[PDB]
Amino acid sequence: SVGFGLVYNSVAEAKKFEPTYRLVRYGLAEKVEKASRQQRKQKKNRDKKIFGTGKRLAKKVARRNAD
Amino acid sequence: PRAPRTYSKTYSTPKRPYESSRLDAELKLAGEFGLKNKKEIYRISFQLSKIRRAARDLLTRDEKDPKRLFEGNALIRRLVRVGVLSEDKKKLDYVLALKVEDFLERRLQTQVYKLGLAKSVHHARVLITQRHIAVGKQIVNIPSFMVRLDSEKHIDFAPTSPFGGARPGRVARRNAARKAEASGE
Amino acid sequence: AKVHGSLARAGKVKSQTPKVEKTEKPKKPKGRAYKRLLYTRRFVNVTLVNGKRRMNPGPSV
Amino acid sequence: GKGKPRGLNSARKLRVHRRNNRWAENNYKKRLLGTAFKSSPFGGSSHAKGIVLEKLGIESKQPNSAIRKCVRVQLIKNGKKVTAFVPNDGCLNFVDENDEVLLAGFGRKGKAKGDIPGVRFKVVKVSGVSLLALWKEKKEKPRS
RNA sequence: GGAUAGUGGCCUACCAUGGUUUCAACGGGUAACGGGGAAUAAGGGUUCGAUUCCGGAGAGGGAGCCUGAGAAACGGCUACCACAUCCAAGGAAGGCAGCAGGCGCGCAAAUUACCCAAUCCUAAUUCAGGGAGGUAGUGACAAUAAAUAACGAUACAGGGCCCAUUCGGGUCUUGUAAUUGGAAUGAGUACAAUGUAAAUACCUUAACGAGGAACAAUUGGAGGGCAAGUCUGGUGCCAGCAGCCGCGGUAAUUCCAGCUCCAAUAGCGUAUAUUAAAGUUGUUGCAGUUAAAAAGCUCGUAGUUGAACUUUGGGCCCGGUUGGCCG
RNA sequence: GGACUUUUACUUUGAAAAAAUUAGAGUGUUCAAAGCAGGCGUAUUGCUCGAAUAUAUUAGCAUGGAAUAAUAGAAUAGGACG
Ligand SMILES: [Mg+2]
Ligand SMILES: [Mg+2]
Ligand SMILES: [Mg+2]
Ligand SMILES: [Mg+2]
Ligand SMILES: [Mg+2]
Ligand SMILES: [Mg+2]
Ligand SMILES: [Mg+2]
Ligand SMILES: [Mg+2]
Ligand SMILES: [Mg+2]
Ligand SMILES: [Mg+2]
Ligand SMILES: [Mg+2]
Ligand SMILES: [Mg+2]
Ligand SMILES: [Mg+2]
Ligand SMILES: [Mg+2]
Ligand SMILES: [Mg+2]
Ligand SMILES: [Mg+2]
Ligand SMILES: [Mg+2]
Ligand SMILES: [Mg+2]
Ligand SMILES: [Mg+2]
Ligand SMILES: [Mg+2]
Ligand SMILES: [Mg+2]
Ligand SMILES: [Mg+2]
Ligand SMILES: [Mg+2]
Ligand SMILES: [Mg+2]
Ligand SMILES: [Mg+2]
Ligand SMILES: [Mg+2]
Ligand SMILES: [Mg+2]
Ligand SMILES: [Mg+2]
Ligand SMILES: [Mg+2]
Ligand SMILES: [Mg+2]
Ligand SMILES: [Mg+2]
Ligand SMILES: [Mg+2]
Ligand SMILES: [Mg+2]
Ligand SMILES: [Mg+2]
Ligand SMILES: [Mg+2]
Ligand SMILES: [Mg+2]
Ligand SMILES: [Mg+2]
Ligand SMILES: [Mg+2]
Ligand SMILES: [Mg+2]
Ligand SMILES: [Mg+2]
Ligand SMILES: [Mg+2]
Ligand SMILES: [Mg+2]
Ligand SMILES: [Mg+2]
Ligand SMILES: [Mg+2]
Repeated sequence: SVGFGLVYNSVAEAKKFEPTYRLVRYGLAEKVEKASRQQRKQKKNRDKKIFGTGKRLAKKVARRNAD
Repeated sequence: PRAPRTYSKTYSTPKRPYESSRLDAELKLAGEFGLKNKKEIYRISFQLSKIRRAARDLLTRDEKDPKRLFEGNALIRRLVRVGVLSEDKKKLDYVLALKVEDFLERRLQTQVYKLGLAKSVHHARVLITQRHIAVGKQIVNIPSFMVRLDSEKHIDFAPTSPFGGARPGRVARRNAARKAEASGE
Repeated sequence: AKVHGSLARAGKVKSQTPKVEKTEKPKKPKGRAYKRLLYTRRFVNVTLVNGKRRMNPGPSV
Repeated sequence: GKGKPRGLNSARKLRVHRRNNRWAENNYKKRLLGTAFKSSPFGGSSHAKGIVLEKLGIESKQPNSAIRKCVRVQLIKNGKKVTAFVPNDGCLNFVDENDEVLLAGFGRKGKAKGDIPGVRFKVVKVSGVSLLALWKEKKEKPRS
């Protein structure tokens, strides 16, 4: 079998320069959970429709439907 | 918009499809060398056409032409390295007389039978593709391998499969396992 | 030509041919092995000649 | 002699005189006039699909005598009606009126074939299967 | 002069009357974006190039314009036209020739998946973002490599360097089978680890997996062209076949079948287009008395073509290329 | 010593010429289509060959040639050299 290999003086330096997908292979960095691409992108388009704070328009929402 | 992957076909078909004299000779070459289909004959008739064409084009150029010498030799130097062109046939006028069996002779197919190892061309086939043979360290299962001159001596059964040591097959090892469980107890 | 001639007879002969099932036989080899069958047969043993070296003669002759 | 201009400077007249006599070449004329797009029952296409109007027994030309079992198909794309033959034995029963058959040429470069007068096309599939699939009973005609 | 970033009839004022054209202008057609290039392979040529690169154009049709270095932008605006969505009928809102997907069209073309790990791009910028791109899916478009079996034993023929008076068989050896014998292998399947961004598959590899009805190769043909049947049964100018020539009306070498056989073979057939074959477009290279084809005749402008002749012959110099002789 | 084609056509050499593709050199992707890779050595801190070359000339530019084929010139001398 033929492959490639890296030896970093100072593991701290290996934690700085390794592509993070290898760090999780070695248990040297946590696998980060995230929404799927499609779900993320969709929340970005949803937060586009909003200009400003959020919670301030939620007072506008709340001021109506009391009705 | 990724660079295109180039490719080319390796063979050619004959102009007249029904020729008794040509269909016999092709059958013969099939049986002598253990070939599969006319396509394998055809692929070689092709290589020969390309090499005779480049030679023809070189032989119409004046000798001592840098192109004629440079490409002339290299053509001859590759044809010798495989054992297609004889230790001296080495002029270009001779490659033009070369023919198909000269190539067909150099098949790892035909070399596995040529020295021992087989006792058939058809035994030679089933052997090669079935993983027991090696050229140096390397298992080669392609019957078209075209054994080159100085690798001829390294051809012997592979580090695996029973014929090279290292366990018998799993057909045999099953036969050893029926004699044990049954009348052994 | 007249276009309205009879369609009544379509499929006449195919319908009225007695069906015959094909007989079971051994499987012939495929690939390099069949081709070997042709070589050793067609010319090795030379079992058929009138001088014409027949491929598929009719029964008797 | 020879009757054609040989002058080194005559290329224009050689050039055009051939452009002019190319028009007696059948397959050059056709391809230039776009006969395929215009006068052809297919659009010049390899196959055309259409629906069966009625079935026509066409009697064959001499010395042969027989009834040739064709269908009349109006093409989905041009609406032009064309009469097409049905191959093999009894396949006529595989095609019924209003059946939407796939059509193909007879391979003659648009000339009629054999003893069938005027039939320039042949049936290929009925209702989306095949004739050989049906005739050989590899498939059944889809239940309507 | 005005305008433009700037040249310029780009536009305006005045003034001239020019400008293109049988060496084909102008117009009409293109099932026309141009090019790198593609198929065909004596040569000369013929045909094709929507489409991976470069250049152009457009973003339903037109025009307008805002911002900005850069747009006459369309995942910017304005308006008309054509479409077209939501509505409480007051109003609002849209441009998939981006990626997937739908409808329609048709002979004709795949998933509403995964990811920034690679390639590179952008930004205030190592980090964010990227349907650019890449991953997987579909995919007999093309292309490469090439399993479907290999080797022995018995029993007749066999040819049989023999040994022969009379199977007196020497010792082999080719094919054959209701006969046996073990060997082998991946197609699959599957721990693992490998691969990978994560997976998939490939490569590697434990445990498995080959004896016929399996792990069963197909597609076309068997009168000529053209490779292979005067075999059997059916049909009876009917059904059908047949590119072409032909075949079938009761002994069908051509149909429908069985058997056998040929050809190519994970591929083979059919239609269409195109090239070679075509010296049947002919420059190379055709033909024109009768086969297709010399204008009834002469004149003649474009075009094409156009006799000969003007420094030959002689004498020196310098240094290169290949050549047989020796290691 | 540096500079004439009267005015051309023609022909030689060269420059300027994208990659892909085509031809082709090198290279055992196990063969192959491909790809532009790789090849040594102790594999302990290394060494190293590559990634050629050929090719439209229609037109332009530079150039050597003057056969062929055109073309210009003194005739009412309004000709040449000084
Ligand atoms: Mg290449
Ligand atoms: Mg003549
Ligand atoms: Mg000529
Ligand atoms: Mg009759
Ligand atoms: Mg006839
Ligand atoms: Mg001005
Ligand atoms: Mg200006
Ligand atoms: Mg002016
Ligand atoms: Mg167009
Ligand atoms: Mg070209
Ligand atoms: Mg030719
Ligand atoms: Mg294009
Ligand atoms: Mg188009
Ligand atoms: Mg496209
Ligand atoms: Mg634009
Ligand atoms: Mg549209
Ligand atoms: Mg845009
Ligand atoms: Mg616009
Ligand atoms: Mg858009
Ligand atoms: Mg449809
Ligand atoms: Mg398709
Ligand atoms: Mg569809
Ligand atoms: Mg990235
Ligand atoms: Mg990122
Ligand atoms: Mg394939
Ligand atoms: Mg397990
Ligand atoms: Mg694979
Ligand atoms: Mg097994
Ligand atoms: Mg078996
Ligand atoms: Mg024959
Ligand atoms: Mg048939
Ligand atoms: Mg009969
Ligand atoms: Mg038959
Ligand atoms: Mg030709
Ligand atoms: Mg010539
Ligand atoms: Mg002729
Ligand atoms: Mg006459
Ligand atoms: Mg005549
Ligand atoms: Mg006249
Ligand atoms: Mg007349
Ligand atoms: Mg090469
Ligand atoms: Mg290679
Ligand atoms: Mg020139
Ligand atoms: Mg002259």
